[PDB]
Amino acid sequence: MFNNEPLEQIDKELHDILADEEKRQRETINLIASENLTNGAVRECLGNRVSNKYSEGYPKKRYYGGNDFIDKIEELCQKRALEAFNVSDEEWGVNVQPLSGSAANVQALYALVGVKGKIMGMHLCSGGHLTHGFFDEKKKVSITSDMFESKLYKCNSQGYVDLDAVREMALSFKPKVIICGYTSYPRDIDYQQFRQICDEVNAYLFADISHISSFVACNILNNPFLHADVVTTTTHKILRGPRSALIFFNKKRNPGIEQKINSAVFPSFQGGPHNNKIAAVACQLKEVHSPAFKEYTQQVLLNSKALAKALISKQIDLVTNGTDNHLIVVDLRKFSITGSKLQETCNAINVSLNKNTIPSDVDCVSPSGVRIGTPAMTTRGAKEKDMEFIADVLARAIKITVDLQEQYGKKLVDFKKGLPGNAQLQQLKQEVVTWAGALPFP
Amino acid sequence: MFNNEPLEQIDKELHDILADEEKRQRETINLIASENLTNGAVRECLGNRVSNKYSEGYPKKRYYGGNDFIDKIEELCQKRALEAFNVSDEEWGVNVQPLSGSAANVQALYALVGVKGKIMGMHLCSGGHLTHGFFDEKKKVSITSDMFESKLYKCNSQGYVDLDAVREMALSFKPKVIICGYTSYPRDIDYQQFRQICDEVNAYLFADISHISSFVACNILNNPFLHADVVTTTTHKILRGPRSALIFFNKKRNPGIEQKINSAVFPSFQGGPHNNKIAAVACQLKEVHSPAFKEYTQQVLLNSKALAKALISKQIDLVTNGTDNHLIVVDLRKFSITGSKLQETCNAINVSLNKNTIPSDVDCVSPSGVRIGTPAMTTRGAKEKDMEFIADVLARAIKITVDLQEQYGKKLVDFKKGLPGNAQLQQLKQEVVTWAGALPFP
Ligand SMILES: Cc1[nH]nc2c1[C@](c1cc(N3CCC(CCC(=O)O)CC3)cc(C(F)(F)F)c1)(C(C)C)C(C#N)=C(N)O2
Ligand SMILES: Cc1[nH]nc2c1[C@](c1cc(N3CCC(CCC(=O)O)CC3)cc(C(F)(F)F)c1)(C(C)C)C(C#N)=C(N)O2
Ligand SMILES: Cc1ncc(COP(=O)(O)O)c(CNCC(=O)O)c1O
Ligand SMILES: Cc1ncc(COP(=O)(O)O)c(CNCC(=O)O)c1O
Ligand SMILES: [Cl-]
Repeated sequence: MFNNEPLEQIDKELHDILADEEKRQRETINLIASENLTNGAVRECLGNRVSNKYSEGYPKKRYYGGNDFIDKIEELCQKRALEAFNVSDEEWGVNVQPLSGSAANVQALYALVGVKGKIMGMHLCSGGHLTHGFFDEKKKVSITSDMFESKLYKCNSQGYVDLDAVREMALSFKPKVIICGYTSYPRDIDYQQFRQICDEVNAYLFADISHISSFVACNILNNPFLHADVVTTTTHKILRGPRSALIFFNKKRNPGIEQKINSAVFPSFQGGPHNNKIAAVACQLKEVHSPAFKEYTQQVLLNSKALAKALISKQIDLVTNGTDNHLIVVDLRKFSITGSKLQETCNAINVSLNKNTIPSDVDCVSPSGVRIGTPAMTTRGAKEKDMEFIADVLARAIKITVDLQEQYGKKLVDFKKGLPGNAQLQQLKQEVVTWAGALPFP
Repeated sequence: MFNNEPLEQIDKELHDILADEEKRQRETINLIASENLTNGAVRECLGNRVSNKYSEGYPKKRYYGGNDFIDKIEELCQKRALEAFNVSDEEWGVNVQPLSGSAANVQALYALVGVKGKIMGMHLCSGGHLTHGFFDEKKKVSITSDMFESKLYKCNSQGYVDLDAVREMALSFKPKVIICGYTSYPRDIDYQQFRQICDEVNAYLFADISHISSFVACNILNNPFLHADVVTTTTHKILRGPRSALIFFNKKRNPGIEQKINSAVFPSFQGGPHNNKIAAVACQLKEVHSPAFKEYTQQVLLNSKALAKALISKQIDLVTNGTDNHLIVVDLRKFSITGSKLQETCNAINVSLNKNTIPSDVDCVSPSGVRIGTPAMTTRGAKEKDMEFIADVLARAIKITVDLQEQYGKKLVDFKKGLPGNAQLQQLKQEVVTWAGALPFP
C-alpha cells in the first residue's frame, strides 16, 4: 500500500529545485573549506534500505534482533576507521554513531567531564568551533558553554595559537578538557605542547580534526593520535564522506573510557543510529586508505599552496601569510571592504566562499575576511596552474566590490543594490560558469 | 580526481551485505512498532547531491550564500509540515533541522527550560522514551535526567496513564515542562487533561507524537495541537519518512518561542543541516497530505484492531486489553516466558518484534512482554484477514518458546542453545519466508 513512482512524477515541484541545485553546484567555483562532493557510491549507501532499521545499542548488544547484517556494517565501519587513521584496534576505540560533528563533540565532551564540567577551547573569532565552548557577553551561544564551564583562549595578533596564553589560562582555570583542532585555522597544530599543558593540569587532550582529517590520515600533517585522549572528526569535508561523525578514544591512556564514550552517544544523547550513514561512511573509509586518495590529499595541499602564493603575488594579505593545509583566510582590511560584501559579490559570480573573522576584529558582526579552501575544487580536477585563474577571479571580485562600495557606500542594504545587473559581474559569472561547468563532476 | 565506479564494483564487500539486508527485510514479518519502509522517491532524496551543501542558520539568514535552492527546499518542507498537521502558519511554527527524535526532544526541552530546568515525563518501564527524562537510581541514563532535573510518572497496574498521579506530582514537583506522547503506549492521550495540569502549575505542555504522528495528522486520534505548546515528532515511523525529526511550537500561546526553539536547534546543539533529510522529508510530507495516505493510516488501525482481537481469541493477554492505535504490547506472564526469549525465538523465524516491559515489571532485564505494531506490514499490503496468520505465527512461537524453556531451562544462554536447527522453527521460518517474500516491497 505505497506509491512507487519515481521522484520526477511523484514530486515534480521538488525534483526541479534539486535539478536546479545540481546545476548550481556544477557551475560554481566552490571554495567553502568545509565542503566536498561525494561520489555515486557513497550516495547509493545514503539511499539504501538499510535506513529502515532500528538498531539501538552497539554490535552484538542490540536491543532488537534482526541486526546481523547491520552488525556487520557497523563493525566493518569501525575496523575501516581505525585502519584509515593508523591506530591499533587494541590501543584505540571508535564510535561510528554520532549523526554530525556537533553531536559528536558534545557527546565526547560530556563523557569526559559531565554537566558543569570545565573545558577550554579556541575562541570562534580566532578559528574555534561553536562546540568548543563558544559564548558571548549577551548569551551562552553553544550548549558547550551552558552545560559546561568554558574558558576561551585567543590566538595572537599574527593569527597563531599562543601556547603561553593557553598555559597561563590552563593553570588558573584548571579544566578537565582542553580542545585543539579548529574550524578556520590555516596552520598545523603542535599537539605535543598541548599534551604537555594538559599533563600539568591533569586535563584530557581533545583534538577535533574535521577540517584536516585527510591530512592526518595520510601522514601529511602532524598526528594527534600520538598525544590525544580523544579525537573527533566529521566525515563530509576533506575526507569526502557523508554527513556524519567519528569519535576516537585512547584506551591505554584511559581504560574504561570506551564505555563512557559509548554510553554518551547512546543512550545519553542519541537513539537509533542512521545505518545509511554508517554504510556510506564505510564505503568512503575504504577509499581513504587507498594510495589514490593520498594523491588527492597531496593535491589539496599543493593547490592550497599555489592558491595562497598566487593571491600574495596580487598583493592580497593572508592570515599567517600562508598555509600548511587546505584552507586560507584572506584579510581584507587593506581594501577597506568587509567579508560580507565580498561574499555577496562572489555569490553573484557563482564563487562559493564564507565570511570569516580575523585577529583584529572585536566582534563577529562585520568580519574583515573570507575563508577559502581547495578540497571541493581539487575533487573536481583542478591542478596548481588552475589556481592563478581562481586567484584572478577573487582579485577581480575584490576590485568590483571596492568599485560598488565607492558608488553606493558601505551600508550593506545600499551595497547589495549595486549588485543586480552589473556588467562586469555578468561577465565574471559567465567566465566562472564556463570554466566550472566543464570540470569533472561526481 | 574521483572514483565514479558503482557501489558493486567499488565496494563488493559492503554491497553484498546490503543485498543481504535487502533480502532479510523482504522475507521478514516486521512487527517493530517504530519501523516502516520508505519508497523509492524518499531514497532518491536521501541520495541527492543536496547533502553537499553547508547551510548553517535558517532560510534568508544563511551564513553562506549560494543557498537559493536550499532555502526553497527548507521553506517547502516547513510549509508542507504545517499543512500536513492541519495548523495555521500564523499560529504555529516548525523547525525541520533536527537530525533525529532524540536530538529534537533534547533541543526543544532545552529551549523551554534550560540547564537545571525541571521536567516531568513518563517512566521508561511504563512506556516513556529515554529523552523524556529517564534515569535509574544507579545512573542518569539520559542526558535529559542529567542536564535537567526530572521526575517520572508511572502508569497504573492496568497499563493506563493515571492523571491523579501526574497532578499529585506536578503540584509537589513544580516542573516547567510536562511531557506526554510515548514510545510504547497502546492507548490515546487525554491532552486536554494534560493542559489542565500544566496550567495549574504554570508548566509547558510537551507532546511527543512520533509513534502516532499519522493518526494525529489524518485526524483518527486526539489532536495535541489544540492544547500543546510544543509538539515533537520523528519522521521515520508511522509517517513513513526518512530518519529525521520536526519540532512544532505554538506562537500564539507563547510569543518569542520561535527564536528560543530555533536558537536551541542552532547554534546551541547542531551545526550544518542535513539537506538530503529535509528534501526527503518534504517529499514524504506531500504524500502525507493526500487522501490516499489517510486510507493507509486507517488501514494501520484496522490491522492493529484485528491483530489484537486475534491474539485475544488465542487467549493471549494484551496490556490495557486492546489498542487505540498501531501498537500492541503482549503480557507473557501467563506463559512463564520472558520477552527476551520470545524475541530470539521470533528472530529465528524471521519475525521482527522487540521485548518490552509491562506494569508488573520492576526491571529492564527480564521484561515480561513484547511490543508489536502494524505500520510496516500495512505498508507491505497486508489487510485485516492476514492478521490471523500473524497472530497464528506468534502463538506458535510462544508455544515453541515454552517447549524450549521446558527442555533447556530458563537461563538465556542455555535457552538460546535450543534454537539452532529446531525442526519446528525451520518449518515456521519457511512458512514466514514464503508469505513475506510474496508481499509488495517498496
Ligand atoms: C557558521 C560557523 N560555524 N562554526 C564556525 C562558523 C564561522 C562563523 C560563525 C559566526 N557566528 C557568530 C554568531 C553565532 C550565533 C550568535 C547568536 O545568534 O546567538 C553564529 C555563528 C559568524 C561568522 C562571521 F562573523 F559571520 F564571519 C563566522 C564560519 C566558519 C562561517 C567561524 C568563523 N569565523 C568559525 N570559527 O566557526
Ligand atoms: C530501546 C528503547 N528506546 N526507547 C525505548 C526503548 C524500550 C526499551 C529500553 C530499554 N533500556 C533500558 C536500559 C537503558 C540503558 C541502561 C544503561 O545505561 O546501561 C537502555 C534502554 C530496555 C527495554 C527492555 F529491555 F525491554 F526492558 C526496552 C523499547 C521500545 C525497545 C522501551 C521500553 N520498554 C521504551 N519505553 O522506550
Ligand atoms: C572543527 C569542527 N568541528 C565540528 C563541526 C561541526 O560539524 P556539523 O556541522 O556536522 O555539526 C565543524 C563545521 N564547521 C563549519 C565550517 O567549517 O564550514 C568544524 O569545523
Ligand atoms: C516518543 C519517541 N521519541 C523519540 C524517539 C527517538 O527517535 P530517534 O531514534 O530518531 O532518536 C523514539 C524512538 N523509540 C524507539 C522505538 O519505539 O522503537 C520515540 O518512541
Ligand atoms: Cl542521511
